[PDB]
Amino acid sequence: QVQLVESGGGLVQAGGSLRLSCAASGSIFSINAMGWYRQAPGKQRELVAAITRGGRTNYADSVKGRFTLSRDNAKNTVYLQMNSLKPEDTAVYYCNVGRSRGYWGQGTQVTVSS
Amino acid sequence: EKDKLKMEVDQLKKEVTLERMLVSKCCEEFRDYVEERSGEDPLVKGIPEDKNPFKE
Amino acid sequence: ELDQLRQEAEQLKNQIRDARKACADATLSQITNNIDPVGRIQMRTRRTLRGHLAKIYAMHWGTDSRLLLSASQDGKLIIWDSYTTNKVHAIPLRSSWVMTCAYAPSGNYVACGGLDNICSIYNLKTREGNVRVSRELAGHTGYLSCCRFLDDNQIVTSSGDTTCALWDIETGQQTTTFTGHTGDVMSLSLAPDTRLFVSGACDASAKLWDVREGMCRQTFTGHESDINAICFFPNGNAFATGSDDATCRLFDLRADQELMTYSHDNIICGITSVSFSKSGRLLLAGYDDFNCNVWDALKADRAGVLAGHDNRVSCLGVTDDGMAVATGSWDSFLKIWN
Repeated sequence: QVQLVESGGGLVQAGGSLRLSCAASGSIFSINAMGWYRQAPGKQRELVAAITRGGRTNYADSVKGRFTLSRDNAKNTVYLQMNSLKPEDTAVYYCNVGRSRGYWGQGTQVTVSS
Repeated sequence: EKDKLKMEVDQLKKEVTLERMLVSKCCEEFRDYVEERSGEDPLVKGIPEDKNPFKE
Repeated sequence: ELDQLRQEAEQLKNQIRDARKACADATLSQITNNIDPVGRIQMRTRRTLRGHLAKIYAMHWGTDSRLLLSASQDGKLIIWDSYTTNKVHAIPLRSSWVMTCAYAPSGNYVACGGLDNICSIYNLKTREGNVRVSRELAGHTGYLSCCRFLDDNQIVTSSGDTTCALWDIETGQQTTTFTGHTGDVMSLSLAPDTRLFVSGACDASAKLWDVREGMCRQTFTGHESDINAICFFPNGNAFATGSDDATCRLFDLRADQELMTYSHDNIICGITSVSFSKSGRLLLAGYDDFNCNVWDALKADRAGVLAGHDNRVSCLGVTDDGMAVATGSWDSFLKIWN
């Protein structure tokens, strides 16, 4: 009886932009922190951008300044705006609440070509 | 934040005084606990089909 | 002054490390060198509990070793009779974003919660046939990661707000708060005698807490990533951890340190759950890769595997009589093995 729905991935040219969304079936983002993770072909899953319940963001060093994580509680959605993309950002991006004990989306593939 | 560093050192200060047993003696007692009981552990030994509460 | 404190903390860390180093006189593998390997452990599926419609996140055995309950994102909290497979109850949840559940020792209540940040207590034998929420335990500002009853009136909880708490169920109040963890607390386990409990967290550390005093006695380090699961050893002087770093570890309280690590270099995915067998000879661990590994707790080798879920094993549990291991999975089934 729950849905964590990601959207917005695909293929983009290096330096271009993608707007990943993550839409919850309930108001979970309004009383918990969430995290965006990514997993490239045959590496480990890593954190990319996280947001506390009160709105403090925090990013991995490889994306700092290019990736901005925002939130619209009134429609149970968070957004990861990814600008000036590079080849090494190519991966499957996952929406998460509750960490490894928690809720994950299916993954959105992001492909960055040069 | 200074609030917290003080509680962190207060906890570290308590942990520095802990009387620690030798790892060998801990490992010995651990072993002997397991050795006393593992012959009787149903998941080590196996359960006879008559005594298995999860029969067919 | 932030400088004089970080400088003191640093010196205290080094001094704890040297004191621990000067105690580590021998490894567990030396101590158990006379001991022979256990057999190949080859447990079989005795039951497949069918009923949940989506991922199972948690489960817990009742103290009678027959009744268990399970919590899924499907919105249901099912109490099963493992002997028959008959559902004793199928409780609909207000919030389906469930992350834990607990069976009270008495058999009279279960508890449950998750991204609602609330630990809900459910009364199992009421006046008239219904199963209703007798108490909601609100106060945490982040998700409920785990919960364990001490008795019918007391329950300990862990949370993504970085704290654990002891609650009085009658009053609904937090009697005690346990602070110290610098990251989300993902799991906890009560000592056999319930005077202590251990918690594991995203700070990569585990802490031992005195329930009655409300304070951390001991912090245990070594893990390189989140501690997702934790379980007391049955004599009460040790516990095991499962982590995203792909290791389980065995920590002794009196040594204040790690005795043993359980990992293969070709397993690099996360651990979800850990449980000792009755005697402690076996340490069972669930993984992201769909399997449970059965480890020889004394010899640090893998003794066997439980392979029979089509998605990850999210939770497991050994009965108090030691006769069975329950697994729960993201494929929506629980399995009973022995």
